Amino acid sequence: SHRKYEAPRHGSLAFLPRKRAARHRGRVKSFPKDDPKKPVHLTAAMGYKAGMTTIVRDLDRPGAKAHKKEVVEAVTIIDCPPMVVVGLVGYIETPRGLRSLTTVWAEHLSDEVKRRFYKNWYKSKKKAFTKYAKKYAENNGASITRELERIKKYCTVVRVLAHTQIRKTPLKQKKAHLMEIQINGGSVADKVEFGRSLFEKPVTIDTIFEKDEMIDVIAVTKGHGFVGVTARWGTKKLPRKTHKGLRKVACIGAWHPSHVQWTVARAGQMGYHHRTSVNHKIYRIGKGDDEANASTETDLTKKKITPMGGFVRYGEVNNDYVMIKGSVPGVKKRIMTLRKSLFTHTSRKALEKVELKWIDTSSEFGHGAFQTAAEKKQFMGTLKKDL
Amino acid sequence: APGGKLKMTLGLPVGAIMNCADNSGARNLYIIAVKGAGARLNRLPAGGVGDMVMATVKKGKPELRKKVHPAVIVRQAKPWKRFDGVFLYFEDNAGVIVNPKGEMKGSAITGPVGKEAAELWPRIASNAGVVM
RNA sequence: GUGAAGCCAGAGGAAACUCUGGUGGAGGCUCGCAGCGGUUCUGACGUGCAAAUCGAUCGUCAAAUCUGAGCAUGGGGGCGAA
RNA sequence: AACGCGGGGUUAAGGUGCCGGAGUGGACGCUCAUCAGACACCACAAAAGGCGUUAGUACAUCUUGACAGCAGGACGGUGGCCAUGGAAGUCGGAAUCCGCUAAGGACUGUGUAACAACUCACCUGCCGAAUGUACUAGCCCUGAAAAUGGAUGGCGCUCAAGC
RNA sequence: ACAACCAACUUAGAACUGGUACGGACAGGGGGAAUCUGACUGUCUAAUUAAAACAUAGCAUU
RNA sequence: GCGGGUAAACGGCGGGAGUAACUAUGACUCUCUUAAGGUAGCCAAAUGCCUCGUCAUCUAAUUAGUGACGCGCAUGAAUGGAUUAACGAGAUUCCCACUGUCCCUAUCUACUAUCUAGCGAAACCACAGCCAAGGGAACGGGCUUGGCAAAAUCAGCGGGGAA
RNA sequence: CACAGGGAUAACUGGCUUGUGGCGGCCAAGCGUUCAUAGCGACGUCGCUUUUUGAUCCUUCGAUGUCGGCUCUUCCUAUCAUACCGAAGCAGAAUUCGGUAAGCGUUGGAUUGUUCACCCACUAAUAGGGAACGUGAGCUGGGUUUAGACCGUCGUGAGACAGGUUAGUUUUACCCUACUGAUGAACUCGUCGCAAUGGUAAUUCAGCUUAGUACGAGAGGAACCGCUGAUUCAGAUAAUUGGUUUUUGCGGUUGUCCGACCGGGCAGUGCCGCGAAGCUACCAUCUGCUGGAUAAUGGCUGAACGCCUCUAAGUCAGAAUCCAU
Ligand SMILES: [Mg+2]
Ligand SMILES: [Mg+2]
Ligand SMILES: [Mg+2]
Ligand SMILES: [Mg+2]
Ligand SMILES: [Mg+2]
Ligand SMILES: [Mg+2]
Ligand SMILES: [Mg+2]
Ligand SMILES: [Mg+2]
Ligand SMILES: [Mg+2]
Ligand SMILES: [Mg+2]
Ligand SMILES: [Mg+2]
Ligand SMILES: [Mg+2]
Ligand SMILES: [Mg+2]
Ligand SMILES: [Mg+2]
Ligand SMILES: [Mg+2]
Ligand SMILES: [Mg+2]
Ligand SMILES: [Mg+2]
Ligand SMILES: [Mg+2]
Ligand SMILES: [Mg+2]
Ligand SMILES: [Mg+2]
Ligand SMILES: [Mg+2]
Ligand SMILES: [Mg+2]
Ligand SMILES: [Mg+2]
Ligand SMILES: [Mg+2]
Ligand SMILES: [Mg+2]
Ligand SMILES: [Mg+2]
Ligand SMILES: [Mg+2]
Ligand SMILES: [Mg+2]
Ligand SMILES: [Mg+2]
Ligand SMILES: [Mg+2]
Ligand SMILES: [Mg+2]
Ligand SMILES: [Mg+2]
Ligand SMILES: [Mg+2]
Ligand SMILES: [Mg+2]
Ligand SMILES: [Mg+2]
Ligand SMILES: [Mg+2]
Ligand SMILES: [Mg+2]
Ligand SMILES: [Mg+2]
Ligand SMILES: [Mg+2]
Ligand SMILES: [Mg+2]
Ligand SMILES: [Mg+2]
Ligand SMILES: [Mg+2]
Ligand SMILES: [Mg+2]
Ligand SMILES: [Mg+2]
Ligand SMILES: [Mg+2]
Ligand SMILES: [Mg+2]
Ligand SMILES: [Mg+2]
Ligand SMILES: [Mg+2]
Ligand SMILES: [Mg+2]
Ligand SMILES: [Mg+2]
Ligand SMILES: [Mg+2]
Ligand SMILES: [Mg+2]
Ligand SMILES: [Mg+2]
Ligand SMILES: [Mg+2]
Ligand SMILES: [Mg+2]
Ligand SMILES: [Mg+2]
Ligand SMILES: [Mg+2]
Ligand SMILES: [Mg+2]
Ligand SMILES: [Mg+2]
Ligand SMILES: [Mg+2]
Ligand SMILES: [Mg+2]
Ligand SMILES: [Mg+2]
Ligand SMILES: [Mg+2]
Ligand SMILES: [Mg+2]
Ligand SMILES: [Mg+2]
Ligand SMILES: [Mg+2]
Ligand SMILES: [Mg+2]
Ligand SMILES: [Mg+2]
Ligand SMILES: [Mg+2]
Ligand SMILES: [Mg+2]
Ligand SMILES: [Mg+2]
Ligand SMILES: [Mg+2]
Ligand SMILES: [Mg+2]
Ligand SMILES: [Mg+2]
Ligand SMILES: [Mg+2]
Ligand SMILES: [Mg+2]
Ligand SMILES: [Mg+2]
Ligand SMILES: [Mg+2]
Ligand SMILES: [Mg+2]
Ligand SMILES: [Mg+2]
Ligand SMILES: [Mg+2]
Ligand SMILES: [Mg+2]
Ligand SMILES: [Mg+2]
Ligand SMILES: [Mg+2]
Ligand SMILES: [Mg+2]
Ligand SMILES: [Mg+2]
Ligand SMILES: [Mg+2]
Ligand SMILES: [Mg+2]
Ligand SMILES: [Mg+2]
Ligand SMILES: [Mg+2]
Ligand SMILES: [Mg+2]
Ligand SMILES: [Mg+2]
Ligand SMILES: [Mg+2]
Ligand SMILES: [Mg+2]
Repeated sequence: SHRKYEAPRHGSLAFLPRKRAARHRGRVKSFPKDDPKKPVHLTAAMGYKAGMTTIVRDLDRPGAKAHKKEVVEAVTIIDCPPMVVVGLVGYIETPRGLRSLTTVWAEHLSDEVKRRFYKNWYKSKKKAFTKYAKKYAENNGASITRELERIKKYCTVVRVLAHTQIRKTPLKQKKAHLMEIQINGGSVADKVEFGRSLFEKPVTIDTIFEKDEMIDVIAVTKGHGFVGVTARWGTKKLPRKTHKGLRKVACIGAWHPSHVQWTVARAGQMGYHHRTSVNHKIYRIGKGDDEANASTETDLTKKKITPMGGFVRYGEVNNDYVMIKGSVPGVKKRIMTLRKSLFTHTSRKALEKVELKWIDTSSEFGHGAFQTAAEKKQFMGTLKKDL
Repeated sequence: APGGKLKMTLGLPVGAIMNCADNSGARNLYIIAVKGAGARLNRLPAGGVGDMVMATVKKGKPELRKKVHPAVIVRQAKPWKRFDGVFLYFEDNAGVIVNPKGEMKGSAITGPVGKEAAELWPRIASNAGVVM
């Protein structure tokens, strides 16, 4: 008989294989559509999630209730030391899809990126690209020029192989993250020239993104272990007097199909899923060398983005950072993949220019009531430890 | 139902008894429904400061008892925040009896009134004292 | 815990018997521990610790209360507040 | 079609596009379905309807020429008889005869304080071989709505591999 | 009529004091307005029924 | 057999037709039958079917509760009627208090489950184990036609095995 | 209460049937001021459906757990709402009928075990159904309901009642498959990729402006674009707020024990206040795209059929649809 009272199904079947993500690093499954009339530019970047904080700003939204009034907004911080471009990959079209025809590497690769090619780097001979390095000396780079010319002649998609400078982060990991970033704009020859000129060179995130831009964040979400249906799918708890467990789904299928169906909520892995969250506004791109990168026009105190006592379980953001409105998937220390938006933005919320007024830097480790150590000293006065 | 109201924490579900902040003669208001409530299985309709509800008078004058009245919640004890980021709450839950058009049955309001009710209902704003 | 008869003293009134402090220690009375029982969770367990147990919560708890040993009643018989 | 164990030949019912042994065999037609159809028993369908093919009846034109696509004419007693300030065909009703024209009625409707101009029946005239009506029954279509995904057996098949 | 010596606890009153707290754990009644029903205490289906069933005093009959 | 007694013995305790200056009902009457025709009381009650009876109250809303009403299918006097303070691990309705019963879930602790060393059963078992449709003993894991289909595995799970 | 059996034979699923129940069609006397066919609609007649109940007894009586509710998924369309269209006895507004349409939703409560129903209220709407009358090794046990018990009627009685009432044990998964996740041999080991195939997601409302304007004698009174919010759903996240406390972190405090103090033990976490970290809440915050092909319909050109005609050849647009991103 029919279900007595109508109700929508719990959860979405669009994310249905609720399994652990295949790879820790987020995967850019689609790059923004290329336009040859635009100047050559990278379409993505990598960073590391440092934490969240609070900002205050005057809202510029005519017709809104909070128009021209202060609003408090949560933002996320991504520590973004400059990436190093180390390679080029050319892609050709085929009746079976895109395929990489060839890739060209820089003459010298650092140990950070060489660690990515090893499981036991400590006890290895570290011979990762030793024979390949000789191609730049043999015949005056004839093979390198040959591969670059092949990419120019045949390939229609050009990507750079770039890696993070994870040693500039407070992370204990020494193995860098390496990924392909598509070059958009210009001709294929322009793309190849741009990528080759960027070889073993640092690119900073302000050359890729800019303030008030809407971007996407790709990452693997926070992992929970084996989780029951109540939390995994949001089902209703069964009554208190239920025998053999109330944290369940009462009926997991009718009789006639005679199988448990794929659409029925079941206990299993929760979290640690690959997610591409979209439409996140960049509120600020702060520089590492700026001693007041968390200061404001109306807040002139010279302070950096790091909260008092440091980001909890991260450390200090000593490098360039991006400020993103709202939250992004993934825990702290996670490798974030920032991608340019695939959408066209016309709404005033997306097109608004954001002017910060104050950035919270109080302690994340408790009910922090002070923004700076000098403010703490001024408020408390002299202590016993000051002698 | 009020228009333009921003999302806020709803503190009073159906079945809640709140104080009567006006001088209509009712002592309390027993919420039986909320105007903007949608449809969802098992979910009790709930209202916050500044939205219209349907209520009955459990304690008060006999010619106000035993009937259904429109009412507006003027303050609630459940903490909530506005776009300014400040979480605030009142000492008690209280509302006032109004017409379906939003005109108060009483002529005075006792105690403070949340800003949402004053902004959304001009009669309550005119009859109110301290706002937020 | 309550406080029945009986008893002491003092107040009224006219009588007769009214009242007020005490004393006393009755009741198949009452709260409640052990014991005895077994209401609910329709809890645990339900190839159990257990062919009836375990936990919490409950009924009764000075008498139609609980209990040992000896003895009697033996199958269409016994015994039965049934 | 009834049965011992084998070899060869020929058949029955049923099949010959592939699965599948044997025909993308031959002849003449019909059908296009945004639910085709293809199952003797048998596994779903009816009353009612639709310009595709055939057929039966009657009709028009037979050059004196059909339907469709066009210009022009409705003369003259005629204010006829009743009705009226006034309606001469076009308020009210019963009725429209003709001396000169291939065709024009005291008139089919329009107009109008009375009119008049205008219009129709019809035809001399442009033309040029096929036309209209109502039926009959083949195929197809509408009628034709149920629950896991799905069954001319499947694939597929349209100068069929359907009827 | 006071002084001295001896001896436990039980009750009452006051000041001060702090965390406005104090039967600080433990221990330890939720209460009220009514209806049906059996008067009450008590008893039974050990191992699905504790009840309004049985018993009871009282009443009546033989 | 006959004839008397006996209901705190078993038990029983009725139908029909008119009737009051409008009227409704029927105090009253006329009439058929029994052993006697339900008296005092009580009631949609643990006893009333129709029925969620009718009125009032309780609620925003009450097939529930209570108070009334009574031609009561089928209430009723030691087969005891009515009432009743006190008592009740008896059944029922409401009110205050209270709270995760719920909105709507979250979190913490111990012991399991889990992995390891050691020890180590039982139920059950035609053969076995992916489906869809068809036909079939009218609900197939096996048959027909299709979809398909890749070792060996661990924790859960309660659709199926008409377990 | 027992035994031997029976699916030779009833109660529940399924199967055939469809009287009955439900839902349509054809005809059209008549209604509809006028007018059969805007919309209804008699007499008659053709059907469909298996969400009614009958009829049958084919399967099961060496047992397929028998009502309802809760929970959860999916499917159907005979569409309640939402999208786009056509017609009116459609001036506007509000309605009504019909087409393409099942993508997306279809609620909170009082009484009742209910099913069904009826009220209160919200809502865009509170549509109807199937899945062994879906779903008991998922629950529960209110109903049916063995044994205890009461009443009424019936019976001489033991006892009966498709009458009322009260109390009445809900067992087992560790196997196979299915499902949810998790490893993994072989093709040297790694890094970076591609994308067959499978899944797929958003939903509805309100306010402002348009505008007291179009339309209307007047009462009254749209809409397109644009702006701002909100409901339901989904995916994340913890700056803030709230919850949680074995941080047994700090403090307070009861009893007892260590002779007193200090400092501690015990009361399975003694209790109380605060309590970071972590987890977590529409109890908190963030985010949720546009291309193609179409259906109904509206058209262009244009025959059949010298005229016409959206159609026959060809072709334009077009839905919450379909297929992709
Ligand atoms: Mg949740
Ligand atoms: Mg249970
Ligand atoms: Mg913190
Ligand atoms: Mg006693
Ligand atoms: Mg005991
Ligand atoms: Mg139990
Ligand atoms: Mg167990
Ligand atoms: Mg026990
Ligand atoms: Mg407990
Ligand atoms: Mg032979
Ligand atoms: Mg032979
Ligand atoms: Mg042939
Ligand atoms: Mg062959
Ligand atoms: Mg041929
Ligand atoms: Mg032929
Ligand atoms: Mg065609
Ligand atoms: Mg057809
Ligand atoms: Mg056949
Ligand atoms: Mg026909
Ligand atoms: Mg024909
Ligand atoms: Mg076919
Ligand atoms: Mg065949
Ligand atoms: Mg063939
Ligand atoms: Mg042929
Ligand atoms: Mg006290
Ligand atoms: Mg007690
Ligand atoms: Mg008793
Ligand atoms: Mg005894
Ligand atoms: Mg027993
Ligand atoms: Mg027995
Ligand atoms: Mg018992
Ligand atoms: Mg009487
Ligand atoms: Mg009585
Ligand atoms: Mg009665
Ligand atoms: Mg009643
Ligand atoms: Mg009574
Ligand atoms: Mg009653
Ligand atoms: Mg109630
Ligand atoms: Mg009632
Ligand atoms: Mg009553
Ligand atoms: Mg009687
Ligand atoms: Mg009697
Ligand atoms: Mg008598
Ligand atoms: Mg009696
Ligand atoms: Mg008596
Ligand atoms: Mg009493
Ligand atoms: Mg286990
Ligand atoms: Mg072991
Ligand atoms: Mg075997
Ligand atoms: Mg099958
Ligand atoms: Mg079948
Ligand atoms: Mg079958
Ligand atoms: Mg089998
Ligand atoms: Mg096969
Ligand atoms: Mg396998
Ligand atoms: Mg299990
Ligand atoms: Mg099973
Ligand atoms: Mg079996
Ligand atoms: Mg049979
Ligand atoms: Mg029928
Ligand atoms: Mg019709
Ligand atoms: Mg049937
Ligand atoms: Mg049968
Ligand atoms: Mg059977
Ligand atoms: Mg069997
Ligand atoms: Mg079964
Ligand atoms: Mg229910
Ligand atoms: Mg339809
Ligand atoms: Mg419609
Ligand atoms: Mg759907
Ligand atoms: Mg609602
Ligand atoms: Mg059925
Ligand atoms: Mg069922
Ligand atoms: Mg089951
Ligand atoms: Mg069960
Ligand atoms: Mg059931
Ligand atoms: Mg029961
Ligand atoms: Mg019984
Ligand atoms: Mg009974
Ligand atoms: Mg019962
Ligand atoms: Mg009991
Ligand atoms: Mg796909
Ligand atoms: Mg006008
Ligand atoms: Mg979440
Ligand atoms: Mg906190
Ligand atoms: Mg916290
Ligand atoms: Mg604690
Ligand atoms: Mg401490
Ligand atoms: Mg101590
Ligand atoms: Mg000790
Ligand atoms: Mg304790
Ligand atoms: Mg706290
Ligand atoms: Mg045309
Ligand atoms: Mg065409």
